Amino acid sequence: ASFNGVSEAELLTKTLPDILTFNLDIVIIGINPGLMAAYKGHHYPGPGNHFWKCLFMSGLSEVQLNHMDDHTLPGKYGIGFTNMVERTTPGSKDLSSKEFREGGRILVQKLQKYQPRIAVFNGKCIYEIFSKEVFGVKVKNLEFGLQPHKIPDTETLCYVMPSSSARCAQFPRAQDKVHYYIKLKDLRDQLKGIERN
DNA sequence: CAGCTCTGTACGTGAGCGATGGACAGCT
DNA sequence: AGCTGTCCATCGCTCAGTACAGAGCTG
Repeated sequence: ASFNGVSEAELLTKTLPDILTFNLDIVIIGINPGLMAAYKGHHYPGPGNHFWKCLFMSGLSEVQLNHMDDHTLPGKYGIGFTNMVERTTPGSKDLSSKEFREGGRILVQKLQKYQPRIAVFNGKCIYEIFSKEVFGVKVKNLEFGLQPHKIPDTETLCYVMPSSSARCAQFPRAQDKVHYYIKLKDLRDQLKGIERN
């Protein structure tokens, strides 16, 4: 057993803390914590989750880091972490529409506070909700990548990637997502360039 | 009719489980 | 040789959002 004696009942109670400082370039917004993230106490520990593998392959990290290194990310790589929903659940379909919209009001508050250069939505499902709830925009055909709206009252961009979770069959391997991480690396460097003029 | 929303369903990989068995050393 | 246990290789299996069709619903 992956959860070494510790019950699923006990994991559902545990929350995953945010890694948020000011002056960040990137803020990874997950859907909500998973059983292993609530257990481990770190962001994306799932041996199957592609976050860390994609982070290295994209060149956003010098070496292959893991969930334990997540707290070193702001000072070294300019990366922070949060989730659309604080509550722990086994999957993303466990969460109600009210729960998600509660989370979006909370998220835009954390985002207006910390003002990162790029608010990275690790998942499309979560930016669909956030777009409608926050910008009043329900585009019929939503795309990945840089979105046309900024976080209200900020200069924070909204960039979307398929969930790093290995649950979506549409992007089955991590190699199938490294592209959105490479573009994310390019967007950052463009801003960390346009600012230096 | 035509364009919605919403719900139900089905979809690829690879990591890690437990169960199974073969290799193999120790001892009589 | 005969018997026995451990260990490890390997197998089947499970499990970590997104896209879409089609049913109700509404102009």
